[PDB]
Amino acid sequence: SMSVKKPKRDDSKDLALCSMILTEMETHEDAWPFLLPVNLKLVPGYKKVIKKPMDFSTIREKLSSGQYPNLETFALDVRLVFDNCETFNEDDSDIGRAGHNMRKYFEKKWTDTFK
Repeated sequence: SMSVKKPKRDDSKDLALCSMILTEMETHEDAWPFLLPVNLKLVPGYKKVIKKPMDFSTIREKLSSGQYPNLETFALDVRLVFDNCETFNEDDSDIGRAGHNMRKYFEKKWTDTFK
């Protein structure tokens, strides 16, 4: 509350650390469904169904331009990528499995770097 603060967690490396994580996601062999925005002209149903599209290259551009106010808003957008994937793709598909695998890969890196 006013004039009552918890001890200051050092957040000075968060930017760099989220950038490293994103690099590691980008270079994963199962990243290919997530690297670029889904083409809304060429994928029937996507524009209507997925209200907030998100992909790795869009997170990179947001990150590099100071559009994440803190590391939680960064995690929210990564999770959005996987939640979108789950909404549109059957679990038993290459893309569906890719999203599961990447969500796991991310959640571990996230816990290991910050928790």
